[PDB]
Amino acid sequence: SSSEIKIVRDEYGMPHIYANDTWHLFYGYGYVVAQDRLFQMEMARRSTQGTVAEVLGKDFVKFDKDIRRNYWPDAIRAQIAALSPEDMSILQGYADGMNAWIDKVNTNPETLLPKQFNTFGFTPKRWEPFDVAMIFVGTMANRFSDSTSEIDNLALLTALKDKYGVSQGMAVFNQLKWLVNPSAPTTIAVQESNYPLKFNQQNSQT
Amino acid sequence: SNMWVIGKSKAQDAKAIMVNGPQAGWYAPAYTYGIGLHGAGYDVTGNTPFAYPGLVFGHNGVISWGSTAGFGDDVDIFAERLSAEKPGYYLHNGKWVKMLSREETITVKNGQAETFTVWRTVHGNILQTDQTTQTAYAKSRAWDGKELASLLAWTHQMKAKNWQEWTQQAAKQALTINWYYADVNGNIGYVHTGAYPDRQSGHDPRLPVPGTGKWDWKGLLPFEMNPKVYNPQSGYIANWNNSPQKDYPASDLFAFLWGGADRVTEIDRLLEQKPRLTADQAWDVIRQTSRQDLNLRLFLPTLQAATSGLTQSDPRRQLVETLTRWDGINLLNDDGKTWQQPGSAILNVWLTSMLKRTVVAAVPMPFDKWYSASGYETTQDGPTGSLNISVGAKILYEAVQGDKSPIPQAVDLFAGKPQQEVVLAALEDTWETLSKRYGNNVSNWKTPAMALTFRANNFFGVPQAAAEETRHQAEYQNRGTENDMIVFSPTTSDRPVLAWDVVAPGQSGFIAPDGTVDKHYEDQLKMYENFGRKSLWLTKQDVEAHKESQEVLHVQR
Ligand SMILES: O=C(O)Cc1ccccc1
Ligand SMILES: [Ca+2]
Repeated sequence: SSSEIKIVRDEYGMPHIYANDTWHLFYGYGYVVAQDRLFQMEMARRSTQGTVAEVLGKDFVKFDKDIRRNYWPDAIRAQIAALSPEDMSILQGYADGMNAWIDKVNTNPETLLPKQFNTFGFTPKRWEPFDVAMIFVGTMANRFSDSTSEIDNLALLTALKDKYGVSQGMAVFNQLKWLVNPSAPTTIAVQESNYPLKFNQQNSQT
Repeated sequence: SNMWVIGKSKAQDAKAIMVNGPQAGWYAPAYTYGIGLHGAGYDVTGNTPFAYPGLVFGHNGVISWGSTAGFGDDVDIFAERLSAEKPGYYLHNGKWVKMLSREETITVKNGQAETFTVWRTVHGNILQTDQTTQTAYAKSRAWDGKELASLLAWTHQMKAKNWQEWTQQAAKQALTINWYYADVNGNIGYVHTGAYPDRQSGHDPRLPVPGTGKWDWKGLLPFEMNPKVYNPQSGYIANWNNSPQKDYPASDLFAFLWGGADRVTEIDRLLEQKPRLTADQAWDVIRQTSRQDLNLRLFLPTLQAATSGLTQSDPRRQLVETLTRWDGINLLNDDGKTWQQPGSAILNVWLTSMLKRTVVAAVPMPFDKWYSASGYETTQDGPTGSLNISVGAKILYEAVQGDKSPIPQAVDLFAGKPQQEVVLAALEDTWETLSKRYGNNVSNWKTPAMALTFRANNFFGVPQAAAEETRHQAEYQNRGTENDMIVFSPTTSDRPVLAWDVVAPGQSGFIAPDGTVDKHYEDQLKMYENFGRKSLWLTKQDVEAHKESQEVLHVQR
């Protein structure tokens, strides 16, 4: 039936979901995730939205402030609102599935509540598409693709230009923090192709 | 994170082999989540970090996919002009534009709540640091506004059945990530995906730019510009966060470089060593790279040149001879505490001394610190992540290469001293330091090995488990937090594809209220330790034949 979700776990506990439409598929996914890693996901949720202090206290206030200061929630929400029905079904299905399990958990905690919730003194709550989206956003994006040290870089360059003079300073900066190095081993061989762009390495923006 | 894709021209007893090892540190419960999806156009198996809707490591029986962080420069900082008379505003294109702002309140357990404001401009969120009455920096991501698209692209890509369908998805993934492709026919591919800015002429992407408007990005580069290759002549695709392509610029991080010295060579070497590799051999590369000291190969020739004219009895001489006989492959002694060979310790002490004498000596404080690490630094719990050649080491490498290096040595890191002399002085410090600690008989030196820890706190430093749930592994291994391998058209199987992975500690992180740990809470921990792996099923028949449990839900949206 269109409303059937089969969950088969293999000999290592790995779940395989079987479903007809999108929402049902990711509902199954969220269901099993809630089953296997509920505490992990709850804390990951708090990590990515900066609500760790709410349960762990004062030592995480700075961590929380830093998280919220590194993204714009409304922008994430607007992206979700613009999603087509099919894509939304993914995040909505995943959320709903987690909620189905969470509901069973908060109904029979004496047997279903992961011990950590008891240990850390709280209980799990419902998830919305935003929450699911933010797990990915908060880890993959705001953390693994959000690297820069340009301010420190300029400090270094400045210090180098003061030490070695303007021309030699710039040149030393291009010695310690080169833009490109042609001897760098590349995943793609030179016979195949090269990157066409040439970039300024004189900080001409000043 | 590493990855090697072996194509038809180099695959033995198969047509394509993909071995991927994302490295984000080690955690309990597992960093990734094993999942299989079948329906709604999907038919996949694999595992994925934090159970993202889309599988970052998996296959669909026709093609397979993986990733490693790209470390391209997709982030620039804009120096915004503020006015004390116009709080909340900034100058952009001749007009004082109102910033975006929002109130946040940090609820604090057993503490007083804390409210503050977050500020954003057309360039991105305002940084907290380096603020003055007249300046504030906004961090600009080329992927800004494309977070969901990347999430969805990572999901839809699982439905691809060929290079074209797949790259179509890769073109929508906006984060700086290396994507890799392999298929049943032995085709292999690579795309350094992501949104990259089309910068104004004269823009040095390593330094901040004024936010007043004249330096704004023109827009984003097209997919055409993204480094990519399909079925390379080499017959393989190998990456360990090294450069994607000649002339491709790296992340602006001062501590990150793509130069002559790169750990990916450790992989290239093993793949070129054999004309063809089987699945077992390709898998073995994990074991080898995880134990390979990354500095021996870089500095040994220098160490040799400097000591070639010394007498046998010179201790500096024997240190190098010790290194010369070594393959750099660390192995634990029977005590499960020390390394069979003292090479990494020798290299560490020497390298540390060389950097202090060279690079560190040429850089003004306090920036000098950035170049002092040898890359062996660690705690009692062991590395929190992968091991790499340090930035200082990479800079030093260019210097010991002399004219062979394409990087002009604007300043001599050896300050007019013969390199040999500096290298010899460092060898002397090494022998002094080590001989005084381990004695004068090198052959019985039992130096500390690094251990590995599956931490209870996630990479954010936030608890994702009780402290007690931390797991330990005697031997540190410079390998993926998880490792998965897909082999297409294996000749010894009746399946058009085979796949394996390892999700340590286990699929489940569940512990019942009474403390009863789940049956799949730790059943992959030993497997991880011994470079083992378990099968990933895909077909209905395989899943059925390996079924442990079942459950059927009936629900209406
Ligand atoms: O953390 C890392 O660098 C490994 C990784 C890269 C890309 C996607 C998931 C994980
Ligand atoms: Ca930059």
